[PDB]
Amino acid sequence: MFRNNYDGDTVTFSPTGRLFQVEYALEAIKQGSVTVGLRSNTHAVLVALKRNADELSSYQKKIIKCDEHMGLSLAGLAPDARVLSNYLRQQCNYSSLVFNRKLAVERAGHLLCDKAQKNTQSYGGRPYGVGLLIIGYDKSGAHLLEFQPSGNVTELYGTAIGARSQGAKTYLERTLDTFIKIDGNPDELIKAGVEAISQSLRDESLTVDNLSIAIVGKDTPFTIYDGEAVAKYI
Amino acid sequence: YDRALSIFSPDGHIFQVEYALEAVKRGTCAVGVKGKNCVVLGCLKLQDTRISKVSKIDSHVVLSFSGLNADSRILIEKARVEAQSHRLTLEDPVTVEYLTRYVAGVQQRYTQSGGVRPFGVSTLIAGFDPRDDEPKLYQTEPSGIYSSWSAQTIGRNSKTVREFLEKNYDRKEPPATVEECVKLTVRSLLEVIEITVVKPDSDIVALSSEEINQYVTQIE
Amino acid sequence: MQAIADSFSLVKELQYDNEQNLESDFVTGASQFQRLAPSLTVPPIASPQQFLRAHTTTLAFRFQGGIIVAKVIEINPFLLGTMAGGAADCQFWETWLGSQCRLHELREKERISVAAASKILSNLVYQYKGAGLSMGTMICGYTRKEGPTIYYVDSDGTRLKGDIFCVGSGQTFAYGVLDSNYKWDLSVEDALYLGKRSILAAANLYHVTEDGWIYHG
Amino acid sequence: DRYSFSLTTFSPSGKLGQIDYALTAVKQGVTSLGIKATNGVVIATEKKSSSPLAMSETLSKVSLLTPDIGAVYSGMGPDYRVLVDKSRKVAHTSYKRIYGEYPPTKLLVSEVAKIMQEATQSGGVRPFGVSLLIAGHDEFNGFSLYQVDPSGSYFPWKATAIGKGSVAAKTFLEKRWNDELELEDAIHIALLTLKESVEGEFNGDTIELAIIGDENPDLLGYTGIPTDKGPRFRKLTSQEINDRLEA
Amino acid sequence: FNPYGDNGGTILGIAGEDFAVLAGDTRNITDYSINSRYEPKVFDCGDNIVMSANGFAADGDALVKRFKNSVKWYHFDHNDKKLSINSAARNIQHLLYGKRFFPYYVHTIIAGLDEDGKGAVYSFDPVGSYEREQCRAGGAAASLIMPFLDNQVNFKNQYEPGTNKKPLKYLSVEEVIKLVRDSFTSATERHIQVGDGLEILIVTKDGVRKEFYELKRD
Amino acid sequence: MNIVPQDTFKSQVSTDQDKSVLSSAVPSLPDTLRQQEGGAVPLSTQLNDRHPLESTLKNWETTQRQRQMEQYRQIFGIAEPMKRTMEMEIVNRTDFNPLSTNGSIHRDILLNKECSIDWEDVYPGTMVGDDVHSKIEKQLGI
Amino acid sequence: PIVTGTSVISMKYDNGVIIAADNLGSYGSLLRFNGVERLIPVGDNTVVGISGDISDMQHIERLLKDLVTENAYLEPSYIFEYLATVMYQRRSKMNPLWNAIIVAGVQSNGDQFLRYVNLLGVTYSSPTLATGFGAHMANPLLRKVVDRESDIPKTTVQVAEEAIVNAMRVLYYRDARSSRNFSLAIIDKNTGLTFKKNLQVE
Amino acid sequence: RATSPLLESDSIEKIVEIDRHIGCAMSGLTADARSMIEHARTAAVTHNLYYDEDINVESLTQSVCDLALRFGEGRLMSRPFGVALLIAGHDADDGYQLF
Amino acid sequence: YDSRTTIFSPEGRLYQVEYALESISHAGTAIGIMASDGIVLAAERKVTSTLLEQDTSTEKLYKLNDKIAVAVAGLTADAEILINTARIHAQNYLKTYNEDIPVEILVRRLSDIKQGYTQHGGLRPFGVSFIYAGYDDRYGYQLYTSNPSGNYTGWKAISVGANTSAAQTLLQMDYKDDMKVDDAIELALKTLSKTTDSSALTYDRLEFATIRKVYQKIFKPQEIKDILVKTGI
Amino acid sequence: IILGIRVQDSVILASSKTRQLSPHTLMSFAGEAGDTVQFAEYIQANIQLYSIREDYELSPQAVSSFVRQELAKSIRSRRPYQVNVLIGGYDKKKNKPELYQIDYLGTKVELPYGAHLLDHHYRPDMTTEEGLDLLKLCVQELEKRMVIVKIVDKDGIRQVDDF
Repeated sequence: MFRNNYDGDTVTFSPTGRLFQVEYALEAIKQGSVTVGLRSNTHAVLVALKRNADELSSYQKKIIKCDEHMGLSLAGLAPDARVLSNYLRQQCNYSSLVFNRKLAVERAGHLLCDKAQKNTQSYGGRPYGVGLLIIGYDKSGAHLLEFQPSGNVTELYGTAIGARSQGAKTYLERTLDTFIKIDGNPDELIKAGVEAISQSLRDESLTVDNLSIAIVGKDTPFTIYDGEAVAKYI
Repeated sequence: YDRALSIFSPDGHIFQVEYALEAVKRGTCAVGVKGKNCVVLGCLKLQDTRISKVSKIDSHVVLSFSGLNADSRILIEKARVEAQSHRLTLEDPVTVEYLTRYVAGVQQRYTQSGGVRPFGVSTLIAGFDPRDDEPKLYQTEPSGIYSSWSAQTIGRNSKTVREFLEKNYDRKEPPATVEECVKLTVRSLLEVIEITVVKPDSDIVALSSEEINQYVTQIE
Repeated sequence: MQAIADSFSLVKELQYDNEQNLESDFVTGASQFQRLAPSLTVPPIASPQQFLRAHTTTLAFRFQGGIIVAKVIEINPFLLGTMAGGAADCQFWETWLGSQCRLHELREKERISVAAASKILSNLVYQYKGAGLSMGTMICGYTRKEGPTIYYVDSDGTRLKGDIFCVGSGQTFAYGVLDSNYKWDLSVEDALYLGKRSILAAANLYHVTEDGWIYHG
Repeated sequence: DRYSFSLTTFSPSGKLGQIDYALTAVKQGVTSLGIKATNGVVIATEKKSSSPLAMSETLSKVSLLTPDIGAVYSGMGPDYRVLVDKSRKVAHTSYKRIYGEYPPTKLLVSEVAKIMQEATQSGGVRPFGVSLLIAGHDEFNGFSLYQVDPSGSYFPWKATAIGKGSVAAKTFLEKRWNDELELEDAIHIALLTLKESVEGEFNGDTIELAIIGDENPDLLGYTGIPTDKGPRFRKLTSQEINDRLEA
Repeated sequence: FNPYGDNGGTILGIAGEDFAVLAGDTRNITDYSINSRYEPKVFDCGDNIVMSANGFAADGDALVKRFKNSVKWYHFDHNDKKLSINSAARNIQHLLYGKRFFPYYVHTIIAGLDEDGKGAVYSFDPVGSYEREQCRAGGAAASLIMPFLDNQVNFKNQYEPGTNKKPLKYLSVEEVIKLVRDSFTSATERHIQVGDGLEILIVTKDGVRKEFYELKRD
Repeated sequence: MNIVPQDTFKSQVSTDQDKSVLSSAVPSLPDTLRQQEGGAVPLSTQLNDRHPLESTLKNWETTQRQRQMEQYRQIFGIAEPMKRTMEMEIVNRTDFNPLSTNGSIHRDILLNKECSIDWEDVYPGTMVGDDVHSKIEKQLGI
Repeated sequence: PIVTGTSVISMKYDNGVIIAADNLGSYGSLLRFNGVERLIPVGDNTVVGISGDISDMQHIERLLKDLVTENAYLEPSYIFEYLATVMYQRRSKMNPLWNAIIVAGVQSNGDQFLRYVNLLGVTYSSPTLATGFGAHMANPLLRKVVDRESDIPKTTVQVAEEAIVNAMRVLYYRDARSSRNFSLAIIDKNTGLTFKKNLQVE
Repeated sequence: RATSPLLESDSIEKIVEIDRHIGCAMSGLTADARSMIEHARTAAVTHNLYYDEDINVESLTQSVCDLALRFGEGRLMSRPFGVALLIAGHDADDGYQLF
Repeated sequence: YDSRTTIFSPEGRLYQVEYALESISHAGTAIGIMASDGIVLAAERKVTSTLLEQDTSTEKLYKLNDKIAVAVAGLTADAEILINTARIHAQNYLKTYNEDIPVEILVRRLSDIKQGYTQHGGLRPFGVSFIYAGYDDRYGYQLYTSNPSGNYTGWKAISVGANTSAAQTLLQMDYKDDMKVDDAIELALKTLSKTTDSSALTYDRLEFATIRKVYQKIFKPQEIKDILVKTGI
Repeated sequence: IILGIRVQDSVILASSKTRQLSPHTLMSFAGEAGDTVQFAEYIQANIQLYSIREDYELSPQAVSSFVRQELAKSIRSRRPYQVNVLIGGYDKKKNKPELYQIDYLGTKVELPYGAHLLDHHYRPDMTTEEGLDLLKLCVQELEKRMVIVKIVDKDGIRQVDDF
């Protein structure tokens, strides 16, 4: 009821301090499909259940690549995912051109945090309504960042985002003790990720078309496995 | 959902453009008829007659209108400026399709911001391409839609005059003589006179207020 | 506000604040390869022209069958351009012209008039008139309405039409030998013969038709 | 955000609401009045103060626009102050800097009216909540007195009054005005009108009065250019005003 | 202030059948002073493209860095599609002519394979005229490099002995490499700027190979 | 932190650099009729041998303003220049008036030019494109 | 260029790099300002030596302190790449920094780093680098100690240091703008950065 | 679709060429379709000019959708387009494909 | 729907412009009459009082040029903004072509100016309608009016302001196009005398002008009084 | 070369080009290539725009004033290009010919004849036949010292093959 009055913009607080308009953008992630990410100390893995609009249609590209060291996973609004991915990749590039240094994953995440915060406070725009998982490998080792479109970034061993991510995240919470030690045997980390994303499934099963995987590590630049390359892990 | 151009209706309508079409529906009626060799356009006591609603945009292309007169006059001025700008930048006179496309673009441009009113005018553009003799007739709408027509009517009585033309025109036996086009035009108007005849090679005549066609059609 | 604030919030020295610089160096995407009318760098000085300064025979005539022209840039399957002056400037601006023509034909759904194309060319060359762009493209084509059409275009922005154009080192010999024979009512192979004779007097053939230009070797 | 909607708009009656409300703000303001004589103009007003601790010598309600032109107002003092600043600036920029001479009163009034009108079109600002009485002399138009309203309309007046007392003052002026007044007669009539219009203490420190008259070379501040003209605007001192009140 | 200089050194593109060779000396010069004896003058740009912007060294570095970045963007946009040598040439043309009134004071050559796998060499004017070419020398000793090779890979102005033209031959990649070697040896023998070493990039359908050969240090 | 305007010459030139005045027929060349400059004859290449002062006098006030904002950033921090600029943009963006040439009365107060004259005040200095509609389209970006 | 710095000389050695500069700014022929330190250590692993306009020197030194202050939120190679980019963009702005700069240091992998850059953005590596008059007089002497990159592992720190001091002596003998006082820095992969101020030719 | 029999069906133009191997059929608010088609044509010709290579149909439709983004952050437009485009073409990369 | 001038109502009508039109129904009547040998302009000074300087209140009739004058009804501030814009336009035209501006070109420019303020949302319509009297050697004597909507029309005789319907009916009955200027003056005075809400058409309540012969005269109140008593009012 | 003669009935113009500004107004010009023709065609487009907007021919005096103003405005921004213009028109309102010359600085003067001898020949009362004879004489003396021909008339503009 009274929420209807105080929810018209990102610029009105309610009498309870809620800032509903940001909450609605955080709910916009729950409309996204599930994706899982996890890392060991030497390798980082992303797993995503793609979707297609109709049986006549191809599956949408849910994972991307900033550079040969870091990559990204999307859930939520496609236009905002496009914006943020272009932004993260234009920062990765400018960093390389001007300094010839791989942009630190943590720095890239902080840059996303900053970009996302602006839309939460000016009247005219809107919050990005999209969650991102960032993985990379640099001097500091393997990284996994979860980005929320409120402008919050956390470095995690594993997480899930999307409609039923709670299942996969509960599974990971039971098993983090196991996957973080998986060093130099990335195949077992990928299979652990596919297991984690085998929870939170509903009326569906993982298939070479609907499932996508990527990996990066000390010995392994960011590579995406999709289609027949995923059959090794299903 | 009515009070901005930016707002889609839940059923996908932009009501603020339909209200500009309703604004067109109130403007004084304009009629246009293509022949095979010509296009015909037609539509207080103390008025000073010496100081027509049919406006030449270039020697080969003509624009009539219906709706708000001042909006029409602004859009006519812009069309004239574009015609001369094309004739300067490129040696060829404007295509009639190029002119109507420009006019519809201008009308669309005044639809692309909630801070500006769209032109509440529909235009009837008639003429011939340079070095060509296919008669072309077009309508533009407040949305910046445009369409090619064999005959059309806009404004206050466009419904009945169009329903008349839909039966007295024949798509495969069109009027094949200037007098036949003028006859059909006057007949359509007499359902509710001024007539302009445009001919190839930049020949245009306001038809002298010849009542002969009126008397003949009243005899018929 | 925040945008204003961030204007007051290392990139100044290498000038990667400048948007057009970011584009030129392909920081802000490939946008430099996404613009018509390519942007040209000018030296940031009070006298750019001073800093810049401090850095064949061909023939055409109109006839019954079309035009024969005798380095002829294929602007389009219906337009030919005699590269003349600076080869870099010719290659670049004729490729740009061909793209403008393609856009015109797409939008208007007609083959561009040779008059229109030559006017576009002369206008652009004029706009850069006085800064490089040594240029002498003779523009040749056929259009259903226009028929056979010839326009010369110059670095100085001259534009001129005529039934015969003779250009290059033997231009006066070619012109003299042609005028001794030229006619409107030439037969096709007769016009080819007269053309070859007039080039030989000045020592490629291209035949220009409603269905496009043809190369006769 | 590229546009701001017009804050002043016509009502279905055809009346521009913000203009009516600015004229109401004028009606709410303290009385001021002016009177053309044959040989001058008077402008006068009450120095209403929020406290007796305020320095009345800083309540400059009457202000010089040119040596020959002065203004007074009723309503929002800050708006009057900004309008005075702008009118002085425009008197210099538009006219003195072009023609080498001060504008005639008619044209400075027209410039003030133009400035006030444009606040009625803008979608960023309200209109000014003041009306100004502008009195001045011109070499050709002679002495003149104009009333400028929040709309930016102006009319020439023989005498007028604005603010709370406006109607009763205008009736007293209409009965007492005549085409033969001398400047001392106009000053006396002005003082009697304000005595009838003022509320509470009526003294030379609760009033101020300025005149447009003959040149005052003792106010010119230099000597020896005999064609050069002393200011015709002159504010009366509260001493002189009290010496008038003892009449 | 003069915004240009001459850094000397030389480059040489040779197009084979299934290969292309791009060679350059590694000496860097200013005036009569040797700045360094080993700057890599020729660069692998990826996509089996090799490049060198000979001339003013700084503008060459700028142009090759802009090109490599443009290739990165080409890959991003077109999902790692191999940039074709003709598309690379058109890119470098637009990079060059964008400087039309403040040009990169460099002559640049790219070598690669076309979509047929045929050896390709392109050379570009500092204002971006370009041609497909079978061989091209560049830099100060280009006039020394080229005529010998035009006499040894081509047989121009040669005739069959007493039969007053001898036919041209296809050459193996190592044989043209050996001819580049000998040519640069002769040029360092006679031209003071031709560097202390010769670095050769060999483009093949298997990828690019780098070879380096020492030359006289004086 | 500049006294004399430094950055005062265009680094890049294109036929399309001038927007809002482009040919509709060929969106790569100027519209010389709408320019009303006396033809194409004011070709952009003729922007040469400019008066040495002009490139500094046009943008003197802009440079003074930028120095002032810089000084406020150095001494008062990012808040003060932000506030000043936001106020100024609010004034500029809300004052639309296609008929008046005169500067806004509040703009002068913000600039502290209430009691200042300059030659731009004294000397404030067409068949196509002068109309109110051209100003509307410029201001809204139609 | 009003106040100018004389010359920087440097060489790499088996475990590191040595760089030296004559600590003097000349006002034309007037040796106006002494004690103008022209070697700028930029963290533990690199020293940027700058020559030419001392005012432009102090502007590049503050650009470098700005670089370090931002990184605190470096390899020698990164500092060089930034410097070279600034230099070249200033050149293309037609507003050069009238300086020649050598970025000396050791990469975190232990590779010696030496690059020259000048107001033009011309860049090159070598076993030995010198700027200005040092490029003509000092470079011949250092190139006698390390002529080629195979000589690097043969060249001890003691010999490289004695060579640098000898080259500074020769510069003092034969460069009219040289001071007798100079500063020398040793950047060693094992012992780190040693920065010997106010050495004298003797 | 025809509002009336007097409308010339030969000028409705619901299918347009974008490039020699790429076409597009419109539906919806035709003015927005015109704007998208003009953008797509400009993109295609520019890609030809700069890369000597006809645009990949996927890259074309990517550019078209990048335009449709610009009702929000890349703002240009008061509202999203009221038009869907159905882009069909052929390229040497992926052959016949429909978007 | 009426809150701002840029919004069409569902009926397709611009209430804000109809309200700007209705604003003129409260301005004192102005009237203009074109004769065979000149044009008459007259207007009621509805804002009147004995303390107003009638002798210097030129307040409804303004000359924009030689051979052109305007009569104003509505907001005098907007009126004088438009009058000064039109004066500047006429002088720019004379400066460019060295010929006096045609009357219709000036009317068109002013009507386009008035129209534009109805089309941008940060502007209101001008609450003013002009009658234009002038002469040019193309159309000779010609007379126009224009509305807040920025449409205009040519008229032989026209009335604007409060009682325009009555005045226009009296014109339609009494006007004949072969009358002389001296006849049109009396027809104007009759019309205003029968139209005014005043008890009597006292000379101070009138402003009067004529364009004839080419010369234009704005009457001082003395000759206004004489023309009145000559007419018999 | 350009030449013009004002006659009792017509204006006669000659040149070794020209643009028709209106049915009763003709422009001829000489000067630098490109600059001169770009100017002449901008002028032509402006006069055509005016004629369309008003449905009325601009008089020859107003046309020559417009060309003067546009030439001065053209020079203000750039180096003066060498151009000279003859404008020959029949004033249908005054019912007489008028000829104007405009120099490269925008100096405009009404002339009985001009070019870019005849004082021994020219008479204001000449007919267009006498004018064409005087033109022939002038061209004969020009060829002794080392054309297209137009007439402007009540009936508009005329080509003359008797060059």
